[PDB]
Amino acid sequence: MKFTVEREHLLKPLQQVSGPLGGRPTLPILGNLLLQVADGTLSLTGTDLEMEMVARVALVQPHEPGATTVPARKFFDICRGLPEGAEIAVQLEGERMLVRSGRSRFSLSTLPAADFPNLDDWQSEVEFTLPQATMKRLIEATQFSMAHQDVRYYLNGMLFETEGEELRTVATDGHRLAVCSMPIGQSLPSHSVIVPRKGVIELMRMLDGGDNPLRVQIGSNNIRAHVGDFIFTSKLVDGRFPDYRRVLPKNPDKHLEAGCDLLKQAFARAAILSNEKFRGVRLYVSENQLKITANNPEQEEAEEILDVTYSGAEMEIGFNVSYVLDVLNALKCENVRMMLTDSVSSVQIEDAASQSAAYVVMPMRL
Amino acid sequence: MKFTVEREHLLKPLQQVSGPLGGRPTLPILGNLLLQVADGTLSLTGTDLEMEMVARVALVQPHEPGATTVPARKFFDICRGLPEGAEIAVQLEGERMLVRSGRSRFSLSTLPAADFPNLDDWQSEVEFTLPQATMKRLIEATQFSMAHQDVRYYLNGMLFETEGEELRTVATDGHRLAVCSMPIGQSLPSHSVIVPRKGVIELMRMLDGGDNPLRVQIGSNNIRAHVGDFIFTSKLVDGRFPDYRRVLPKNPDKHLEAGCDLLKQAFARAAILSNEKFRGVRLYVSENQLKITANNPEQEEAEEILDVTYSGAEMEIGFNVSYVLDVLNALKCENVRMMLTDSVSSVQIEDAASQSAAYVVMPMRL
Amino acid sequence: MIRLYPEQLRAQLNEGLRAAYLLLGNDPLLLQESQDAVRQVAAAQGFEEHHTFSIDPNTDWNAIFSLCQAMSLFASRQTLLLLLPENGPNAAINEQLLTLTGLLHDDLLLIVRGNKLSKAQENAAWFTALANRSVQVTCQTPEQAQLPRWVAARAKQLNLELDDAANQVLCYCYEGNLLALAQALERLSLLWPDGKLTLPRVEQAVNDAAHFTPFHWVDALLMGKSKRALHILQQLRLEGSEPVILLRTLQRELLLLVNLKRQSAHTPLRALFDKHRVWQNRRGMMGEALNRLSQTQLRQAVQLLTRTELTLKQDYGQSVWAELEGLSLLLCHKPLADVFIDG
Amino acid sequence: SYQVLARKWRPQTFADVVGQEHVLTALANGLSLGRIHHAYLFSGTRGVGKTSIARLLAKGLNCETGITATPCGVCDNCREIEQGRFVDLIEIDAASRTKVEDTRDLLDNVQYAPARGRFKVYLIDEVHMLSRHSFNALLKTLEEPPEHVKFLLATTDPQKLPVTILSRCLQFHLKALDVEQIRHQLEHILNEEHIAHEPRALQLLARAAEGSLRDALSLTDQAIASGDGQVSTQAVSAMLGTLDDDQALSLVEAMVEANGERVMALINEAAARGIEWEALLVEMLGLLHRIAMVQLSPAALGNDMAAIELRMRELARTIPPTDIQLYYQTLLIGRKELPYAPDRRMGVEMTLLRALAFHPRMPL
Amino acid sequence: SYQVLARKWRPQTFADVVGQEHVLTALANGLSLGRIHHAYLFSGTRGVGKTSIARLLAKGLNCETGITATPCGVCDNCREIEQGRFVDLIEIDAASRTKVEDTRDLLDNVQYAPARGRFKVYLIDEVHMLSRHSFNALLKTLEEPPEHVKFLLATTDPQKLPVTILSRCLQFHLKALDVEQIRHQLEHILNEEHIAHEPRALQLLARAAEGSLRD
Ligand SMILES: Nc1ncnc2c1ncn2[C@@H]1O[C@H](COP(=O)(O)OP(=O)(O)OP(O)(O)=S)[C@@H](O)[C@H]1O
Ligand SMILES: Nc1ncnc2c1ncn2[C@@H]1O[C@H](COP(=O)(O)OP(=O)(O)OP(O)(O)=S)[C@@H](O)[C@H]1O
Ligand SMILES: [Mg+2]
Ligand SMILES: [Mg+2]
Ligand SMILES: [Zn+2]
Ligand SMILES: [Zn+2]
Repeated sequence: MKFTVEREHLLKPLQQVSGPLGGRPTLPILGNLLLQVADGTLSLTGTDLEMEMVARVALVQPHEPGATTVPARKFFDICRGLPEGAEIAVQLEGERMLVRSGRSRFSLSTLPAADFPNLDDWQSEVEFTLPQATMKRLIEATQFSMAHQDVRYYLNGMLFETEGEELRTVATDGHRLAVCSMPIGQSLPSHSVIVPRKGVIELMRMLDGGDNPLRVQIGSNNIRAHVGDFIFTSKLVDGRFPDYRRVLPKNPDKHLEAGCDLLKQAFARAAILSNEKFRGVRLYVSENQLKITANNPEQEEAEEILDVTYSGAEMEIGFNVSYVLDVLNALKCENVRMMLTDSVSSVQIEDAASQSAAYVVMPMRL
Repeated sequence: MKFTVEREHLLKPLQQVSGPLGGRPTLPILGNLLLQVADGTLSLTGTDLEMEMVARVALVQPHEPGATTVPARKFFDICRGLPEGAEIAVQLEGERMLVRSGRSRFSLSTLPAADFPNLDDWQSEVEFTLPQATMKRLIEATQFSMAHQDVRYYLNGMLFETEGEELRTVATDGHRLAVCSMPIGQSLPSHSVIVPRKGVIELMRMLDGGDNPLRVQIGSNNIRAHVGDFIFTSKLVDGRFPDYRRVLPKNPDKHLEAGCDLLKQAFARAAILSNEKFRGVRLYVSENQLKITANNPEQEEAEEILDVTYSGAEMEIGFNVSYVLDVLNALKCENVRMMLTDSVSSVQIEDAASQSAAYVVMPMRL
Repeated sequence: MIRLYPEQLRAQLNEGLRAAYLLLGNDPLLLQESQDAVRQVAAAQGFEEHHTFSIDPNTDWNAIFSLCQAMSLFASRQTLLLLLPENGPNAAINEQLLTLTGLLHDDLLLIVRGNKLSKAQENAAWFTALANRSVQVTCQTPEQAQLPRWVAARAKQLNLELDDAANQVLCYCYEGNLLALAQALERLSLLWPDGKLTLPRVEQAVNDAAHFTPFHWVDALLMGKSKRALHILQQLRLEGSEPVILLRTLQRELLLLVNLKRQSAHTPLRALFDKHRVWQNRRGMMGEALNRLSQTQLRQAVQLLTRTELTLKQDYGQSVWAELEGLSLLLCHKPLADVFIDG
Repeated sequence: SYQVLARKWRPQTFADVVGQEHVLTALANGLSLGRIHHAYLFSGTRGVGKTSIARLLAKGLNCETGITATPCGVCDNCREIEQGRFVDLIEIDAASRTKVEDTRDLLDNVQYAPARGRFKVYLIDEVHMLSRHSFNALLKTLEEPPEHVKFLLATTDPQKLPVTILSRCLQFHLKALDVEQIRHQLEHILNEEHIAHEPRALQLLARAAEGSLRDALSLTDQAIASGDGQVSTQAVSAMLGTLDDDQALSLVEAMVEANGERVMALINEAAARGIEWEALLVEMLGLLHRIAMVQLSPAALGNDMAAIELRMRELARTIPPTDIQLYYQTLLIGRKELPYAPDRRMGVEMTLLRALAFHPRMPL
Repeated sequence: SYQVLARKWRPQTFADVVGQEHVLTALANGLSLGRIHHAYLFSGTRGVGKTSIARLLAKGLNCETGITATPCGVCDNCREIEQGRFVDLIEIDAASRTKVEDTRDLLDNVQYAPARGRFKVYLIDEVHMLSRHSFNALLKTLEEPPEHVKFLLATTDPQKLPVTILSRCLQFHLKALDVEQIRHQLEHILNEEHIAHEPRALQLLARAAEGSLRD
């Protein structure tokens, strides 16, 4: 196997392929990238027995077909350390790979390519192309609500649902829920799948904001994503995701509208002195008035008051400041609408002018 | 105690005072900084029984004399969290402190000011003033060579030697040495002192590139630095430091002038595949050429060929790649004159353009 | 605070479900059965969420407090389980438990497992706070006198027939180990679908006789069965049973025998057994020794036991098996030279 | 090559299993009646077949024909399980993987349904080496196990496991393989291996096995290697003699008959190899004590000393008790005086001489 | 500030020591003939000058004038070693550095050449407190030390050390000082200090010394 390439054309695809790899792999082979030269094409593959990433590069110079496996981090460092605009020539000699760049020579150990695991082929069920912007919006909206480590595994992922001409992303962890939906302009059959945390992370990373459309294929238990010359394949978690519709309040009688920035600043100031162990705050809502209070076992109390658009009866309700701050950070809008019924019922948070994204927060016992 | 102060005028002094304070003071009083309002000034002091930092802020609003101790972290966070342009009014009531400003109120706990430790007075043997830039360059030329946690206590600090019309900074760890010299424009008696690494770091953070000269005073076992409204006091290790002249090779014959930029790039490329345990690499200094070969336990060859200005007989020498890379990074020059006497002897790495700075690197028997 | 036994726990749960349940004792089998029954009843009532934590100095009470305070969108009716330290709660644990009891909700079902609490442990603020709304089930291993009743009940509830000889054999082979006895009963039921467990069947099952029963060797010594005692000692040596355990058991029995022998010169043996609360099944074999070994014996035996115990405490020698065999023959009617007793 | 007997003769069927009837019959009845429990544990001495029986049970559980006590051995599932490539059978070495992080990833796989089997079987070996956090995670998993998973455990130190773990699983204890069964198994193995053998060699190997089949197979392999591809009585006898080194018993016998030359020769032979003189004295004292106990009652001698049973019985029957007592006391005095002797060898020689020809004078 | 007689009167020359004539003669002969070993071990009771002899040997080896059995005592190296601040003389307290990691770190730096002196001397004290792993790690390098390093070992319980370490070094055993020698040394010290004394007091002190001059 012999080929020659440019540093610029190889720096980015190599970084994308080697990004997922890290730590100590289950097997040494999983810690290496598979390089294949064939029909004037260089294919870089990286997998960890749960997901696969494939990148392709065009060759316009003499080359020899072949296949090998090489270390990821060391090869990436060697490629990055060379001067900009240099030419990298890769050759295979015995059980070694020789990399040449001007007067710089490197010899790297290799392993047989036959030992590299390969995922079995599968047939897709629903195929659809959408702009990267919509996927980025959905991910940034619904990522923060996923659970970190729970016995219920299906809550650790994100629920992607195709309904009519709409795509919806839902996340929850048993205490808070985030839902978003966007149109796609094409009719697709009703379907629902669960994506794991690592898959969502990789899908978010691979997006670059470019004009290249993202093509998504969903099958029985696998999902494939095409973006330019990058292909990402992942598996689907098995389970029954809870229905989000029942979570939403049926009839929230009391409504409130508040400035996002001022409310967020007030919440942060209240949380500065709030109990670190609990991070709990107490809200007193009255006619055109919202008061936030916090306290700690050291008898230090923090109080703040602000003016809002409210017309209901006075109420007292406890909350966890972390969830509210996360929701406010997610919603980047001038005004935020909060709908609630009582102190022991879930509160719904939405944008004043946009209803695409909604959040549900369960109040804390206080 | 009662005083109103502008937030902007109080931001930087608070950060400077909180800098030296550590995360774990092990004493409640240590974690709290001393605030004293007197006449028309406010003094903020922070000490950790080894170093002291004092800052002064002018007061224009009416106030009363007083002294107290307040937590550094909470007070700094409260001051920084307030909106820009706000005026902070601080008052003392009983054991509590009111930090009312605008619509926000806080109640910070306070401790007696008498319990705050103080440092005994001392006599200044030497006094001088130098520009901030010269001190910054001197410290940067030799900071990296200071030992981190060597058993020798005296090797954990930097040696400052005022001699004739110049000031010299020396650092070492038993394997590598760094020396820098700069004129001061004023004759001072010969004197040598040792400063701990923490003091050097604090002095570096103190400098900001301002035009105000830095005034340095040195006593029997103490050092004081004054700049603007900031004063810093530190103790001395009070030990012996090996003489640099003896460590410096005597009349080396080889004077290899290498291409600092490409030299360090090749060194890093070799270090990529170098022995991780020892970080050692073989430098084959050939006629107007250098071959940096790195070999790791994986036996991955990292022979890099570069063009240098060597003119003597070819020589192989083993060097720790990390030390060489650090020296090259510190040099920040165009050509590096490695003056070599023999393979087993140390190499004097100097800046070819500037002979004021120098380093000594010991080889290894690979 | 209600107090019950494992048998009445099912009836209490059928009557109703209380806010808190305490499981204190030293019998893992009964505690596990009670926990399983309580969890099954709670799941029937609609408790599909369960949480368990271990109490120790390095405990994250913040997570427990957050779970208690935090609500659930759909998975309500939480269940929490705590495992107390073997030593028992301390002042820090006492105040932590008091705080946890302060933060209690109707949807949270609390279960606690640990050893029996002493008077000082019982007299705690958290313990008194739950007095009006708690039921404690005592779960401890029954003594040998009450063992056959439990064995018969367990066999009956499994739809099995046990003979008196089979019951006695099972009690003798698995005294103090109810888990092993239950496993043996299950294996016997598997072996024989008809469910008829005659004495030969269990005797064949007893052929295993794995280990951990030096009391069998001590009883053989007490009965004067030199052959049986020697055989059991050989089997224990093959099994690698801790010689220190054998030494301690024989030490307890020999001290009791020495006291009885010395104080029986003016009192009947049966009266002394009644005074010491000895078990009639033991009283027999003990009496045989007390009617088989003179005062000269049980003194040379005491000397040998003391020397061996000192040697194992200071030298930890592995030749203790030979000394145990010598002491075994000494405990029998064998004269012995008295030189092997280092006398 | 010829492979290893132990490796090539892993029991592939319940019939091939030697002994352990009380476990095999119970497992077969449970499989036939469908009474299958969530957690199974196996305990016993080394080389008793715990792992083999666990593998056989796993093969039977996930056979294509059905849940039967007699696996077909021809379907794809049986072949994969025998080769160890079965996807739904997860074998874990707890000794190698003890940290909680390693065990958590393996335990998290229970969420996925079986791919090509009725049940997802986990076979954990050396489970007694798991950490406290690993035990806690295992208990959490076993509290509410999925209906479609089974756990099999094998260890030699069940006491190390927490009582909570033990209480939630059914435990089977394996016994020894006796002697006749081991001899029959070795005879069958050698007949199938086309390796010449003799009955006496097989009997000696079975006697040296001491209830362990793995030890018996190792000794058979040693005999084959030393016998140059053939098993013979002379080869096995020489192999055992290389592991006997019965200088202590020979010294005792020579001393009892008052043969100084034999005693000196045996002392020189013992000194040829590295031996501890105090250990030799302790062994002689133990042998004398055992002889005295046997004289007191014939039942003192057990199966642990079956190798030298005849010699011990002859010594007990022949020597009067008084001579044994005198020799034991002399050896006790010698052991007491050994530390301050000029040399350990000199002390042992002096004590043996005193026992041979001298009699102490007791007070009064 | 004030220093006790034991610290003040530490010998600084081979002629200032008491007894141990055989050890001094052997060391002098070895230095004169040029036959210098790479591993020296000193054994004996307490307070017999093992550390003092090791320090004297270290001074002699690294003296500026040359390898001589009579150090000048005036050059920079001699003064630095006497004052206990010599760079190339590394003193290890095995009683507090028993960790194998410390030994490995020390061995990793042997390849570097000495800074000033012609040899890099390691003086390990109370070596009997080192762990088995430390001894095993030492074994290999002690068998093949570079040409520019030396090892000096001082021990009071040589029995604990393994035979492998013992066979890799030249052993010197120090004889306990006699009562007459202790009395003479005490009399000489008192005469040098100009302190009145009586023969019976010196005899009693020597008898109570029990072979230890430090006592
Ligand atoms: N019951 C048995 N029947 C036939 N061969 C057996 C039996 N037990 C052991 N063997 C032989 O011994 C070998 C090893 O048996 P194992 O099952 O690994 O021993 P073990 O009981 O698992 O010991 P552990 O648990 O690893 S300490 C097998 O490959 C057989 O050759
Ligand atoms: N041979 C000696 N000649 C002269 N003074 C000696 C001698 N031995 C001991 N001393 C005195 O006793 C002090 C202690 O001697 P050391 O050098 O410590 O002997 P030591 O054998 O190293 O003791 P240890 O092993 O460290 S407890 C010295 O400073 C002297 O004052
Ligand atoms: Mg096994
Ligand atoms: Mg000493
Ligand atoms: Zn099958
Ligand atoms: Zn000198």
